[PDB]
Amino acid sequence: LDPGLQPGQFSADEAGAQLFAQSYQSSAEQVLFQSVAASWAHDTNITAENARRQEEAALLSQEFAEAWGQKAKELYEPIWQQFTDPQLRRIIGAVRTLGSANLPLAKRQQYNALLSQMSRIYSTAKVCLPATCWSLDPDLTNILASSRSYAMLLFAWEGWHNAAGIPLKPLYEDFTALSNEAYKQDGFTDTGAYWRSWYNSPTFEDDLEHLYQQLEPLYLNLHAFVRRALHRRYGDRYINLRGPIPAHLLGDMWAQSWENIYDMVVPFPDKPNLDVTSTMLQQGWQATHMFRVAEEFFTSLELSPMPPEFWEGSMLEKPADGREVVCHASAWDFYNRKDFRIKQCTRVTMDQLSTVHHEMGHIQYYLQYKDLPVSLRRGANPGFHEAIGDVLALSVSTPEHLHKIGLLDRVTNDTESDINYLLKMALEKIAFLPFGYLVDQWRWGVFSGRTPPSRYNFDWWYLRTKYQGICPPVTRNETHFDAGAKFHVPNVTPYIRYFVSFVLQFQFHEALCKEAGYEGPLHQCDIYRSTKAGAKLRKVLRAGSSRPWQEVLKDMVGLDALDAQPLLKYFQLVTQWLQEQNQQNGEVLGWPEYQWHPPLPDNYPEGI
Ligand SMILES: *[C@@H]1O[C@H](CO[C@@H]2O[C@@H](C)[C@@H](O)[C@@H](O)[C@@H]2O)[C@@H](O[C@@H]2O[C@H](CO)[C@@H](O)[C@H](O)[C@H]2NC(C)=O)[C@H](O)[C@H]1NC(C)=O
Ligand SMILES: *[C@@H]1O[C@H](CO)[C@@H](O[C@@H]2O[C@H](CO)[C@@H](O)[C@H](O)[C@H]2NC(C)=O)[C@H](O)[C@H]1NC(C)=O
Ligand SMILES: O=C(N[C@H]1CCS[C@H]2CCC[C@@H](C(=O)O)N2C1=O)[C@@H](S)Cc1ccccc1
Ligand SMILES: *[C@@H]1O[C@H](CO[C@@H]2O[C@@H](C)[C@@H](O)[C@@H](O)[C@@H]2O)[C@@H](O)[C@H](O)[C@H]1NC(C)=O
Ligand SMILES: [Cl-]
Ligand SMILES: [Zn+2]
Repeated sequence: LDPGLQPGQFSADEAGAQLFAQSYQSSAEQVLFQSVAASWAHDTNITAENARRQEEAALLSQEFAEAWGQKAKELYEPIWQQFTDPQLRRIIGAVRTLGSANLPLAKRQQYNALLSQMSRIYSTAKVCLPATCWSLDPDLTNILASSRSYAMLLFAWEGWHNAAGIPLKPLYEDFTALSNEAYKQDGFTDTGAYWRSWYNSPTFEDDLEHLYQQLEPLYLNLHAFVRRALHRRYGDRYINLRGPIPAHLLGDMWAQSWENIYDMVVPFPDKPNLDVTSTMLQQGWQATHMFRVAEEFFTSLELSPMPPEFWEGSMLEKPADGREVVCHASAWDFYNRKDFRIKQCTRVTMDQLSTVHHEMGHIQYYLQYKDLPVSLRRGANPGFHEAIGDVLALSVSTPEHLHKIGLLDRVTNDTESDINYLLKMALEKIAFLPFGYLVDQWRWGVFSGRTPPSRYNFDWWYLRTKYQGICPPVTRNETHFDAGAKFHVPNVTPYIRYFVSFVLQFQFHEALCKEAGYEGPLHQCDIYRSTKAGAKLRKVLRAGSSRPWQEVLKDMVGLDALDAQPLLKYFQLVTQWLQEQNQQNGEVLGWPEYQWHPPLPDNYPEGI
């Protein structure tokens, strides 16, 4: 480690620790930037060499965290928890958490390299036929979204899960062991316990379970209503009205949101098509237009536009030069207060417009807290970060707003168009809730040892059936590693943040709509051009992680905890309607035939 990055001598008291923190975060900006820069070069251009360079940067980051962590324990380990400055206590507590810098050098290299190889496998895996080959994005994504051929959907689902998951499993086992070894030396029972510590809530898991209990009836009724529609399309042979739904039939490779089968379950197909994708294509929208439209929503709230460095440096379309890239959408802070970027293989669809807003919400956060010391350049918690752009997307998706931006002819404020809209939104938001909850239940069990390699897939499908009420459409065994076929697992991105975000965003929406002076139904609110709403949001974003998220949340919504009531209030009308439809059709809520799996299509896979 270069001498200019190594820690100096400071007095072992709070005054000295304030200077210590200043010195730490001036040198951390330089180290963070070289790490982020090298990850960018790899993720937009996957090669062996860019992997080598990203690993050299990670090693340097670990030398740096080691030097400053040790010094902080040396100087302040007995005293810092009694510092009177609460922001300083946060910074010091973070610095003395070394994570993978606790590993000896050779295990640092093995850990850094497992990450590179798992990333490569996920983002370069292909599904080949009997002879070109399909990538996840756009090819398999488009098939899962738009094909209504059971056998084609099956070939894509099985092909993807086999191609990504199987080769990842031995690597994922090795990564898990090294991660745990590292964080045990910070005092955590396992890596999962460290991830959970970010929410600074002793009742976190209980609080999440309580939340899910209030939401599950909504999901169960949505599930039964959709299962009935799939039964009509595919037949009693492939759909069991009292069993789990085959996992390839819900419009999405992971069955995690169902908006792509809206056209199949829309009760009132005579009414205007609330999926404006066709109009977007008709009108010639491109990725740049989508990002500019999102930007203008932010500036309408008097938040910040995207800076020149964003437009010059971001990757907004999949490269056509054949380069391999990580296509999964992501947002990047280079910790130099100047460079901020999105990397997204943008497609022209309505759901991609929502994802553009999701990613730009991250950038806005970065811009609002870029002048905090680096340790506070974080969401109040990770769920806050994932929620920001989704909140704006809630306003954008209203038929009123879509009409304002030229994507929909005005609809009638009647009950039936209301039901169409809330149902489309339920397919996007309610259907996700079980998946957002279960992914880290699986991963926490892996980190804790409750789920050894011998049960990776057994416990994954236990949770997928328990929570989502789906089943694999072909037999699986422990050679398969179906959790590995979901980006965040090999790319080691925690997931409970998305469950938190999907609850939180309705708490935020309700607060911002009240602040805008809106007084109609919550699900028709559009906060566009509300400078009052923008001001309330700006307060959150500029706080970073300098204050406890419970306090930041109370300032914003009036309450110091996650709360399902705003989401329930948003969906109330369709919650009731779905309950009624299910009763009239005599549905069974849930999936009591929990063992059921569909048969294979005749002659599969030969007829394609
Ligand atoms: C749309 O109409 C609502 C009124 O609800 C209607 O009632 C049903 C019987 C059926 O007609 C639904 O399709 C309708 O939505 C308006 O909401 C009211 O706004 C006032 C304003 O002061 C407010 O005080 C009331 O509480 C609101 N009532 C309800 C039931 O929420 C709403 O503003 C209209 N919005 C648009 C965009 O047309
Ligand atoms: C993708 O990354 C590779 C490095 O792995 C880049 O290849 C280098 O390209 C520069 C061009 O300025 C040459 O000077 C080097 O000799 C190349 N090195 C190797 C090993 O090929 C490549 O340019 C990158 N591609 C893009 C589109 O940025
Ligand atoms: O979050 C992300 N990207 C989005 C894009 C699609 S929308 C969104 C909401 C639903 C849940 C989740 C889903 O798709 O699985 N999700 C995403 O992953 C990125 S910022 C996460 C990331 C962080 C660091 C490095 C790399 C990636
Ligand atoms: C695991 O599964 C592998 C492939 O799946 C198999 O093929 C389908 C068509 C069905 O026959 C299904 O029952 C099978 O699982 C097998 O190659 C492998 O032997 C299976 N067992 C193990 C231990 O890997
Ligand atoms: Cl998280
Ligand atoms: Zn995100």
